[PDB]
Amino acid sequence: VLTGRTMHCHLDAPANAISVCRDAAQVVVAGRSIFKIYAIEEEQFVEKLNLRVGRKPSLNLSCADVVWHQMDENLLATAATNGVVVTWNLGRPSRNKQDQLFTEHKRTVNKVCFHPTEAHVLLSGSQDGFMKCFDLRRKDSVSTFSGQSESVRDVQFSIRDYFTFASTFENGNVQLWDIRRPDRCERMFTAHNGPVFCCDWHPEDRGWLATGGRDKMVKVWDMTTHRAKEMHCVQTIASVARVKWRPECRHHLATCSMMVDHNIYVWDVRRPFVPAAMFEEHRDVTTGIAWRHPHDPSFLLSGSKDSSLCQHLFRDASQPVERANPEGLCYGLFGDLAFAAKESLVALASSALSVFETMRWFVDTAERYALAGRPLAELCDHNAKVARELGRNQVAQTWTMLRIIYCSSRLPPDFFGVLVRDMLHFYAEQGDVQMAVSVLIVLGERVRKDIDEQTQEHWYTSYIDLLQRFRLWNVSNEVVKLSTSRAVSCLNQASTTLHVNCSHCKRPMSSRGWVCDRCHRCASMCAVCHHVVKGLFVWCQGCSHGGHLQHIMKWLEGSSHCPAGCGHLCEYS
Amino acid sequence: RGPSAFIPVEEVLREVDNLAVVMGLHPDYFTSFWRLHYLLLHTDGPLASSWRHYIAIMAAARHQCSYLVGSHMAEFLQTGGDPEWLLGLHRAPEKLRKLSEINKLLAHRPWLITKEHIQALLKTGEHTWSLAELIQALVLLTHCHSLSSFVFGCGILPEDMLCFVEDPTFGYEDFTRPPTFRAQDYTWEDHGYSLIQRLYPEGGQLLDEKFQAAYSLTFNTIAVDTSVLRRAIWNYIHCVFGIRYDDYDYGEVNQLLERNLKVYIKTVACYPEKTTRRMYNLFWRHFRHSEKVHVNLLLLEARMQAALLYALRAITRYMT
Amino acid sequence: FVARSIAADHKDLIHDVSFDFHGRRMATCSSDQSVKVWDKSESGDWHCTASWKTHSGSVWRVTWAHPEFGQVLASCSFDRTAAVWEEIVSHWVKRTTLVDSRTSVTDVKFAPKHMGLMLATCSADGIVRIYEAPDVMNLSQWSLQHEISCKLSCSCISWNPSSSRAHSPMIAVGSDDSSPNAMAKVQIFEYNENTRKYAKAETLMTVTDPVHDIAFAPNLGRSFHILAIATKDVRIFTLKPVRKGPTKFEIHIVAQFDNHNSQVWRVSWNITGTVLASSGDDGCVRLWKANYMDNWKCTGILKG
Amino acid sequence: RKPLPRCALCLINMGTPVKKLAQFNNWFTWCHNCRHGGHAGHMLSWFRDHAECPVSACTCKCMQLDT
Ligand SMILES: [Zn+2]
Ligand SMILES: [Zn+2]
Ligand SMILES: [Zn+2]
Ligand SMILES: [Zn+2]
Ligand SMILES: [Zn+2]
Ligand SMILES: [Zn+2]
Ligand SMILES: [Zn+2]
Repeated sequence: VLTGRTMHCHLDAPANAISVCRDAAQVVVAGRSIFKIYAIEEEQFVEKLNLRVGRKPSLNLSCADVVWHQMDENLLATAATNGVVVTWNLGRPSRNKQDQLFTEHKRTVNKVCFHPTEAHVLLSGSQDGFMKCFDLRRKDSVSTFSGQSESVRDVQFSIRDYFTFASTFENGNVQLWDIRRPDRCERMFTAHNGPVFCCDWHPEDRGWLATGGRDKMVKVWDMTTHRAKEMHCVQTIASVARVKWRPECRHHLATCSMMVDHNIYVWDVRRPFVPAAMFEEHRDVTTGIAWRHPHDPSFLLSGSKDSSLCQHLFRDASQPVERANPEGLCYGLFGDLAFAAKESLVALASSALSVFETMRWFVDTAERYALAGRPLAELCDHNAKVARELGRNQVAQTWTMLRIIYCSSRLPPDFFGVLVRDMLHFYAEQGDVQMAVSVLIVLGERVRKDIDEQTQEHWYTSYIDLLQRFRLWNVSNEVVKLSTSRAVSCLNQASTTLHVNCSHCKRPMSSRGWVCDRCHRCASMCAVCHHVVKGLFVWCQGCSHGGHLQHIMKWLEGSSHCPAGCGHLCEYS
Repeated sequence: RGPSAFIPVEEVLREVDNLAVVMGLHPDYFTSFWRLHYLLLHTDGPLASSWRHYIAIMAAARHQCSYLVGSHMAEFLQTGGDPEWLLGLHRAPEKLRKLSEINKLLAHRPWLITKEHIQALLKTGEHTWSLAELIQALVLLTHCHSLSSFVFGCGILPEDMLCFVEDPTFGYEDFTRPPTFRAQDYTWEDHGYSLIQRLYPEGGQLLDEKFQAAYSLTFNTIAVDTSVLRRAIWNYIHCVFGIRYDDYDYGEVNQLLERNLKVYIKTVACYPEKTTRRMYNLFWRHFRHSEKVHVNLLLLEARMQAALLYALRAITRYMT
Repeated sequence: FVARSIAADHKDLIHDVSFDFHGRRMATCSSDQSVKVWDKSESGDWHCTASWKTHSGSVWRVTWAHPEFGQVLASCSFDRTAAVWEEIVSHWVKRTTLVDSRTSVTDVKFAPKHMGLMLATCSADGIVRIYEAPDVMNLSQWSLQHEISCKLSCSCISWNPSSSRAHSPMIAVGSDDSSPNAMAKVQIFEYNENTRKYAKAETLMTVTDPVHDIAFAPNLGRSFHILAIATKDVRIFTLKPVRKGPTKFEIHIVAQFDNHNSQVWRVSWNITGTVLASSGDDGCVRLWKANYMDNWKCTGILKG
Repeated sequence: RKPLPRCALCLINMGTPVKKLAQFNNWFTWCHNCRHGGHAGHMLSWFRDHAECPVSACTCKCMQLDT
């Protein structure tokens, strides 16, 4: 069949349209400042014609779309931004190739179309709302349709049916007309939430459409029944401008974006979440795409807005499915393991979650240890008994030995002062900061001025965090209270003071007392027992009532009403 | 004596509590405007509230609008602002004193905004901006400018500025005294909506809903149809700022617009501090009083759209 | 030990699984542009409690935040964005959206608690950005602070979890691009309290094959640092500061295992920083431990 | 919108929404003599085995002043 490789060429002006003929050797590039014809020979692009020779920079040549007929290799048709439709007749003796200049539209024209077989038909859609159907031999004149929606965006002739064409409107509707009855459409339905930019028919099916819109979506519709049904739905990452079906593969598409995104994607509608391929050669937004031949599914031509034109080979794309990470892994706190992996490596579109149930000594040592209150010897014996009863023998021997060294000529004043430090560092290096911190707290002042100030802080902070993970606030606060470093000791002192006011006079209350300064009334009245509360006071933030800590607690487990009787359901249950 | 010094009090009775009553004569537009204002100034977002009110103060002081500046400084004091900041621009931090260059260009000469300004704003350093933080500020500045223009245009009564501005004598210069912006290469509906939606979604939705309320607003006493002279005024005000449409024939502008209206539009848009009562009364002598408000609303929308399109094109050129 | 299965009900592949700070919640993200949150009951069974569409492209990673700031999650996607979610009294709402990237965002990570509320993100264009929330009472005001620029495409990042006042903040970033040349794939950046900027500190020359994940180790007691890398094999490094610009380190190598005879995809330490878990293409999880003679053995082979 | 006072045991800011929706264990609680507060459940659990104010450098027997 055909042969070629990836190649590109640089143009003179940006292009925003493209079209191919039934030779697969020629291509048309149109834009605001360019109208050329190129040749795809075997290794490069060669530029034959330049249909702007005779440069009168009229606004009749600012093309927005261009089509090439597929019956006669000589007809062409462009759509301008003035409202003019020009038909060119390449096989003409003169240098200019203009033939006709229909000027029946008032506003901008967006799309043009040709009939696949009958080589005298045109279809044009404009921004006014109407769409016209010229006849390129001046017989029977024009025939006008009205959509009554908005500016129209696209127009396409059906491949199997002979007399049917489709339209796409800016409000989000899709209609379906027959050209022998320009009086009422044969269907209408809402497709997208917003403008619909593109549509396409299936080369092989009989009722399959494909619409793309500004809401970043590509839908496929079935029209063999009486009502339109939606089968598939592809969710891209930007707005969609063009949609083309791949030849000979009835589940493939090709899309390009209208903003932000410069790539070209090929989707498979049975896997809408991940693209099957992506070409990322351009450096600006792509404007037009086209498959070369209706029977070779390996060639794609694109024209972008960086003055470039390229041909792509499907066997050279960047497949992103086989460039990803197939599994995830995490380690828990209680020793659990979470592992999810693909269903092709474990036992190609699903995964398999599984938790493996792979530190009781930590939580049992934390609660049973004694730190302050008694002198050294009994604390050491208590800790040794605990450690021995848990099964850790070396720790118990360390606790016992630490009593003989302190709690007891002679040996020199501090003969062991250089070994307790090594023991503490030995225990802290393995990750057991519990032992080091406990020993530091118990000993107190005999080992204090030996360890650097930035190491005690590290050891205390790590221990506090590990304790807070397991939700043991009593031990954490006990450590904070007896900490040897000021920075740790100042942790539960910042912003833990409450300000309370008397609700009769709305005045602040003094720091120590239960009688108001102006009202001369006691305000810490218990709402259950009707006594004076000098200690702990519970409070409800909804109705501003409360009392003793253990009175309200017992009242609220038998009723669901504020005991002061204000019609409040204090727990909202 | 009542709401507006130009519209008679009896007319307002028959047809910031003053602007809200003069703008209420077209109900379907007031709701959308209030929704956008509430989103832009009260709902939580990428910028702090006090910074937002300071941005509003800076933007309203370009056109020398006392009403808005007073209201916004009153609001700024009560949200937790620094009273020291109200002595001048030179007391604010070096992250708000960067928007002061884009301020002039958006207010006076939109066509000079390029990608280098965006690069200067987003360049790495010790006090930088993010994309969301800056796209909010741009919309806020445009909103305040247009509001000032409308407030001066309708002549609203109440119930310093030179310290909040750099280069006080810039002003407006005519366009023809630079390439033309073709309104088919970069359109709001196809190009700007998508970008503003990706970078700031709710604001984009609200702006698109507000743009469609100033289009479906009929004219009662025309004498072609309402859709024609509306197009004429819209295209004229866009052409003032440097945007030309390809499909529109520009001859009909004179045949559809009286020469008296053509000066009121330019005065209220380009130099809104010089509008006066005689100007208000010269044009459309024998017409209802609720149309010279519709003209102002159209003008406000057009100015907003022009400035936003220029800024968005700059950002898109930067990011490509 | 014992393995129990979970019904995920995801329409495509799962790319990340994350635990929380108290160990009783879990989050999963998939390529169907969705995020799910699971809870554990008294009977010991996991059941879903929320699921909502999060992005417009494939979601790669999802991470938790410290419970001091609330219940917060962060995500990254193929649509070049990062989002912050919070749970209010029970559905999850969106708080912010970071849109400075020009290409796909690959990983997201929360900073250790003692620096505040910071977030770091990495892209496929080679740029790493660090954000901050100066006021914790509004979770919708983030501000860009620093911006590093590597020479290759990033794939993973990791913070140093040490909490000492003698260690300066550092972050390690790895690449994944396959090139015919031979360039270093792992770099380490360090913070300078004097100049107030992140500066290059070291470069792991020996690593040349593409990297897929890296992870520091939980310090808890030590004076040096441990780093784990998941290339074609499993590698473990050690960085010890030298006595006193960027601090000078002495980089060594302490372990290398080709026991997977495949490509290694993920690595994960444990809460104490003593056991390393790795996953590979074969489909098995392996556990590594070190004795008192500094040799790294194997401890178990878990198979799904 | 500024932080409310924080609990003395879990070091997490206090608050209550305004099935159960505000249970008893999350209510405010404070001594009326030294004005140091915390969660109801946290303080109830603390004052079982100890008797002194959880905040450092305090002296109240905050539960013995009533019983
Ligand atoms: Zn009182
Ligand atoms: Zn009582
Ligand atoms: Zn009550
Ligand atoms: Zn109550
Ligand atoms: Zn007390
Ligand atoms: Zn106290
Ligand atoms: Zn608490």
